[PDB]
Amino acid sequence: QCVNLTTRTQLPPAYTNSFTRGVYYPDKVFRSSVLHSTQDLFLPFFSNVTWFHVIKRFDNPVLPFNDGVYFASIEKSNIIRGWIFGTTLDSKTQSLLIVNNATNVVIKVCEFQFCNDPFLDMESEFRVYSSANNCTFEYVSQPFLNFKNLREFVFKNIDGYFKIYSKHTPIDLPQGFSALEPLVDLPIGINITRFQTLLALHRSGWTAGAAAYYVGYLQPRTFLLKYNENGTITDAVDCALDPLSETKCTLKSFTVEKGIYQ
Amino acid sequence: WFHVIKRFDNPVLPFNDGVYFASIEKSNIIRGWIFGTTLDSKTQ
Amino acid sequence: TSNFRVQPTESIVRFPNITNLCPFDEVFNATRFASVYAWNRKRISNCVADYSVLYNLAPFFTFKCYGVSPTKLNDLCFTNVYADSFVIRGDEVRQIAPG
Amino acid sequence: QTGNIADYNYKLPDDFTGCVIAWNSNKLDSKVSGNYNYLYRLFRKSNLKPFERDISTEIYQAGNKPCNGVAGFNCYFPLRSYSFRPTYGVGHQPYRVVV
Amino acid sequence: RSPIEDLLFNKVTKGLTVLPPL
Amino acid sequence: KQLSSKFGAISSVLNDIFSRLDPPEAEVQIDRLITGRLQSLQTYVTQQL
Amino acid sequence: LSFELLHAPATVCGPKKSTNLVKNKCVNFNFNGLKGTGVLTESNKKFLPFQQFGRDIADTTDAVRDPQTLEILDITPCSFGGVSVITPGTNTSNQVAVLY
Ligand SMILES: *[C@@H]1O[C@H](CO)[C@@H](O)[C@H](O)[C@H]1NC(C)=O
Ligand SMILES: *[C@@H]1O[C@H](CO)[C@@H](O)[C@H](O)[C@H]1NC(C)=O
Ligand SMILES: *[C@@H]1O[C@H](CO)[C@@H](O)[C@H](O)[C@H]1NC(C)=O
Ligand SMILES: *[C@@H]1O[C@H](CO)[C@@H](O)[C@H](O)[C@H]1NC(C)=O
Ligand SMILES: *[C@@H]1O[C@H](CO)[C@@H](O)[C@H](O)[C@H]1NC(C)=O
Ligand SMILES: *[C@@H]1O[C@H](CO)[C@@H](O)[C@H](O)[C@H]1NC(C)=O
Ligand SMILES: *[C@@H]1O[C@H](CO)[C@@H](O)[C@H](O)[C@H]1NC(C)=O
Ligand SMILES: *[C@@H]1O[C@H](CO)[C@@H](O)[C@H](O)[C@H]1NC(C)=O
Repeated sequence: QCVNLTTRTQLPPAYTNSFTRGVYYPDKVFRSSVLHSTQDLFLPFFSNVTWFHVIKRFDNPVLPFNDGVYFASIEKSNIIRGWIFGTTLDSKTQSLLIVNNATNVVIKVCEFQFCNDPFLDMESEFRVYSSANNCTFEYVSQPFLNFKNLREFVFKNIDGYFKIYSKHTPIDLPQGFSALEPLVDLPIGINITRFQTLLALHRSGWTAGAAAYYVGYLQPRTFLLKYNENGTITDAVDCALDPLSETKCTLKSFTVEKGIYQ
Repeated sequence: WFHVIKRFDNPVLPFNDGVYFASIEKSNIIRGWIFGTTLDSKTQ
Repeated sequence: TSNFRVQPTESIVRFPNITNLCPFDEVFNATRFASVYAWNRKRISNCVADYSVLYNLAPFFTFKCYGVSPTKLNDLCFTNVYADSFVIRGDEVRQIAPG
Repeated sequence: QTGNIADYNYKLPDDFTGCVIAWNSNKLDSKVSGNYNYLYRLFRKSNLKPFERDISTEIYQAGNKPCNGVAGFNCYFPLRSYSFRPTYGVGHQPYRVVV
Repeated sequence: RSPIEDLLFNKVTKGLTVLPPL
Repeated sequence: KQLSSKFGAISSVLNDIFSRLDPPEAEVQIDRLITGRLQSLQTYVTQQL
Repeated sequence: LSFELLHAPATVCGPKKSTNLVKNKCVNFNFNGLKGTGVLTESNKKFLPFQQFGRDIADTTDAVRDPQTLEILDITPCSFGGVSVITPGTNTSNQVAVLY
């Protein structure tokens, strides 16, 4: 059940920067007071990130599904609801659907029939898909959810395994660094090409509160990981940003002495 | 050590590994040995 | 001349905590089964089979398995299990056999 | 190797030296009603050592109930007959293997 | 130890093992 | 740190290779691993000398 | 009841995860594929819930958490090392002493 909406305004997307954001744990391997380097998908430091604003602003665009993705959102009053993953968003192929209402989170993958503008509506209406024919996997869990709260999500599809990593850090992108603990792993193994997002609508014609989210793409470039005495990530250094950090990667240390180095 | 004289020492011992048999034998008394898992017709 | 090292004795780590991912009582504890001709089909996938609950009934009949010995059903890892349940009179219980 | 015969019937050590020689015996060794003269074992208490022939006719016991030389509850016959027939495929075709 | 040697000592900070010197 | 090198093998761990790979080739893989470790040890001994 | 033999990716495996646990002894554990020998010792270091097994500077499993229990155990190797023998000349005497 989907209807056409003509209340959306046309505005170009905003662009901001990703100073010290987009670093998670490479694996479930515990480390203490050691300097380790790993090769995997990660968000480049000081890299471009796309910004969107939703207030009457409606931003539900279409974005690709590159090997690494980064999702950050400055979220208040839990306007966000979930995400949509798939290839063509129809019944011809399997699609991944994420919803999380006020009581629980439902992780479902199926050949759902998605319209051109998915939306969600306390909450008393559920109009996302239309049909579900070929699927046998369902998952439920405890719900994950002035500005006061922040959300950071990354999705990885390696060896048919879908990984969702979440971290909440209550306090433009704020300046600082924080860890990104993994949340849940699911062995879906599907083909995903274009992904969407879900936004809740408040009825009082619909009105939504002020919100904004960031979308980015990770890169397989080599990084540096520092593990403190508490096992959390404190600082990270790119090996291909500037020559000083390149030599930090080569010398495997966060400081360099006075001398000549190649 | 087993001594035979009126002593008749013919015990049955398990074969877990290889065994070493030494005999201070005179006039060819010892003739042979019997090896088997259970010493019956159910086994070889 | 050499080195000193003690050797391990046992190899035990944890226990099979793994819970059942799919119900199994619907194929043998049902109130009424389907007919012999319109026998229903049950699909078993992405789950784990707990075959240690095999002893439940005193009048339990022998296995008489064909092609798979019941000794080695545990270390096997299958990908699809088919359940076909229908009622047979007691005087043709040996009719289910090849040939 | 690991299998029904490679574990309980015939084992080959890693330092074994020789040849394996095989032929199709479906013309001679097969029978229209089935050749039951050749039999194979499927139930053993432990893995059989290489170059060892097992000739025990004892009933394999799985539970705590003594089999008393006959099959029954948790008791199965280790010996099983072959299905050598000339009208079937490769799986039922007997092969003369000389080691 | 004389304080010079003390300062010199203070200024210096799986099968494999380190044999203590004689 | 040179102990955790693949040295042309599937993994740097020995027991998973032993319990997963067919011994016939697993012997070749473990031989390559131990001879690479021997080469690294010989290089270390030469540098120490 | 009928099954399929190697016609699809495997889904229903049987339970092969040993019987019990061992404390204060160096025995060969198999933590879901990885094999190692060491003594399970309690750790005062706090462990994040997502972490499963630790890693030292030697890139080996020195810490681990239970796959079911929330408790965390450290892998410490038991007594090991070389042994040396001290002795005088064989022409003088034959008394020897052990040294670790
Ligand atoms: C980010 O990309 C936009 C266009 O995609 C570009 O205008 C902007 O200069 C870029 N910013 C940086 C820091 O690269
Ligand atoms: C949340 O969604 C689940 C979907 O399984 C539903 O069962 C539940 O009733 C919903 N709760 C509310 C408050 O809408
Ligand atoms: C998917 O569902 C449709 C139902 O409309 C069915 O016709 C089709 O065969 C199904 N495909 C698969 C691969 O299960
Ligand atoms: C995904 O698509 C690619 C190319 O179309 C194909 O090779 C691959 O098999 C697909 N994945 C699955 C799980 O079918
Ligand atoms: C590590 O955690 C302890 C709490 O146990 C805290 O006191 C200390 O400041 C932390 N260290 C860092 C570098 O955050
Ligand atoms: C099935 O029924 C029997 C007897 O009616 C009962 O003992 C048993 O607990 C039931 N459930 C299972 C899983 O066997
Ligand atoms: C040999 O016999 C002993 C007991 O006599 C038994 O424990 C063992 O399993 C047997 N060996 C084989 C290969 O069956
Ligand atoms: C089995 O695991 C669950 C959680 O995974 C745990 O609560 C339970 O105590 C475990 N069983 C035993 C006997 O400890």
